[PDB]
Amino acid sequence: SMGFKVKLEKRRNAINTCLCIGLDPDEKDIENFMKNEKENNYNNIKKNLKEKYINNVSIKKDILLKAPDNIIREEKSEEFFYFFNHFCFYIINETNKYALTFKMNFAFYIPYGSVGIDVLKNVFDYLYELNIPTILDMKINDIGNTVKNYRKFIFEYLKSDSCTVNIYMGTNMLKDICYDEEKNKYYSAFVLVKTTNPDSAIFQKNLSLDNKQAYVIMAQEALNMSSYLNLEQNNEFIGFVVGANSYDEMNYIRTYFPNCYILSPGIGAQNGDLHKTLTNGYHKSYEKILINIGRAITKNPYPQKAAQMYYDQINAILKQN
Amino acid sequence: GLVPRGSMGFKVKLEKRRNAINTCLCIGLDPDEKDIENFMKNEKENNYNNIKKNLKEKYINNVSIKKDILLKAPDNIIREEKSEEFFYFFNHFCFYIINETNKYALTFKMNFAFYIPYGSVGIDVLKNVFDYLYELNIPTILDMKINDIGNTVKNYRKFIFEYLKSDSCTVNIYMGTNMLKDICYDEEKNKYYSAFVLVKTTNPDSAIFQKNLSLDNKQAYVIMAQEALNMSSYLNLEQNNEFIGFVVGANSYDEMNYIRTYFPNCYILSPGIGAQNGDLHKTLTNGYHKSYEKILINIGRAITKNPYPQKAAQMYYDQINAILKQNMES
Ligand SMILES: O=c1[nH]c(=O)c2[nH+]cn([C@@H]3O[C@H](COP(=O)(O)O)[C@@H](O)[C@H]3O)c2[nH]1
Ligand SMILES: O=c1[nH]c(=O)c2[nH+]cn([C@@H]3O[C@H](COP(=O)(O)O)[C@@H](O)[C@H]3O)c2[nH]1
Repeated sequence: SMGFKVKLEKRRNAINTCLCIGLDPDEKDIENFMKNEKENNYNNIKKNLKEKYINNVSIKKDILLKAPDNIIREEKSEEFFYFFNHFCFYIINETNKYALTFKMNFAFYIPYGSVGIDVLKNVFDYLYELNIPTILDMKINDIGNTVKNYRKFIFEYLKSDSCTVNIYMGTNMLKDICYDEEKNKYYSAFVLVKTTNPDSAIFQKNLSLDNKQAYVIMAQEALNMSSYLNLEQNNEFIGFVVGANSYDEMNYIRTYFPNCYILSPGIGAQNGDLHKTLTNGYHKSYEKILINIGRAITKNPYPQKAAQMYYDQINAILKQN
Repeated sequence: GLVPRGSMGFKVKLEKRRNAINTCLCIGLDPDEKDIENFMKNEKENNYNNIKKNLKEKYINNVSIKKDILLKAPDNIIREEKSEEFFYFFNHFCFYIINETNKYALTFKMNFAFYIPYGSVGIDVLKNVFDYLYELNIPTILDMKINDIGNTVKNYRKFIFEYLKSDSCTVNIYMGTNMLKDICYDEEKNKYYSAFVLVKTTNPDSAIFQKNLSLDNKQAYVIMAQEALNMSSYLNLEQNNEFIGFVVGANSYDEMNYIRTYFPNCYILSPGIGAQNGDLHKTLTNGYHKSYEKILINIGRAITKNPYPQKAAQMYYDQINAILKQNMES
């Protein structure tokens, strides 16, 4: 209803941060949560059950509301579903007060087949109820007729606020991601611009047009497409993914597209330097520089304290600027 | 000297099937909501003729997900299993297309995008479709254009190659080629897998990065093709009977010619004929290789939206084969 641009601004006004918490649970995370809960008499699951919005998830709610002892004995074929969903609710419950947005990477929810997609749906439902801005990190790409299916999955079924998109095929795909002509609906996306992987230079920097490196050409074309679609007129936007370890490019992008929205993964697990990243990407409307932190929170044995410290650090750095 | 079903690299599986059926037709299975709806409507009007034929087929008993539901009488689904109706008709539409057309297919390509928009239910269908194709021993491609950093992309590898047991998938390597180490190789199991990387695509604005960006007067698509091959060599794929190949759009004649000229023995997958109207003779000729399986021609909607998909598939098979013969007798 309000539009992601407005959602982000309003939440930033309430919580005064740009922390984006990544929720990418792996098999080990789920297995560890199960083992740990069994050893501590299900303390975190019990807390989850006292939360109000658990009552508003779409998929197999009755299963999720059952006591763990009973799941294990009477609904054993749902055990993985139950512990996977409860791990997610546990992370969200422990950390949401510090989060401007949550980013869920689709790759983590698919490798078990359908079960993880039911978890992902419930996670999006839970975040929707909590009014927390969401990002689906799926790096979608295809021809127009095909990508409309991703638009439906992401923006209609999950009701995500935004997604990540790989526009190497071209920018016209965005017309079938960020806009629904039939319904007059508009949606936001972050396009891959400069990524964190060690060999990112190979195509993103080493290729060029008119003495500008590819990542610059790609950012400008994404903005051209945003203008064409009139997204910002409709309280939505196309933004850029710029790796937290990519200081020169972050500096270049913020200088040359002064009011762009940037999503920056790669701090914590991948060594990115938080001070340098946030400084090079800084904007006074700091929802425009989302700092994504995943494993440094989700693989930390004290996730609430980990989130708090990133919140506190970001806010100290934001203050300097 | 005989290898059993599932126990050989994709290079070998493709070669063997190409020797068997002598074509390069790749049938695309991309069912949309209209297709599923229309299938349900048509079956309801004809007392489920096609579903009952699906139910006769031996390997329907070998799929993993909800056989109890898939094997029910269709009027029982409608009356007694309302919440399973969409799952049942979606899955049966897919089995129907496969049963009707597989004898003409060198490979089936399933585009992930079509299986995800209803949430988990389409992933169950997708899993059953892959299980069914594996039982029939038909070469498979999961068209998902996956990309991420290595630690994340391993999850797609698990989904595609371990869960679905796909033979291959499509990959977008704009992030870098190092991601391929986590897709085409599993270091824990020492298993190798095949992929097609995006090189030149069919969308109208495909030149904007693929042709406009360059390094030293080589266009991006050429550099990306070369870097993919360099990674294949590093990973020893072809020594392990797997490969990294290229997606080159059916409509991209000049690029198809360059790629086949400069990488003579590469594997090419070519979508964009039929519903997207490329010139088949022109595409197949520019991409031709005497080992036909190196120039896969994908046809999806022109078969799956035809009311007689078996005959549509035979017609494309025959049309392709005639062009293959022209090249063989040139
Ligand atoms: O669009 C992207 N461009 C990037 O350069 C990049 N680097 C990491 N990732 C993804 O972000 C998350 C990183 O999470 P960690 O904090 O756990 O490393 C995970 O979800 C990763 O898949 C990227 N996504
Ligand atoms: O990797 C790709 N590069 C391309 O240039 C391209 N063009 C179309 N497609 C996909 O192929 C299928 C087209 O199916 P139709 O015969 O029904 O149009 C569908 O699955 C489309 O998503 C492409 N995939």
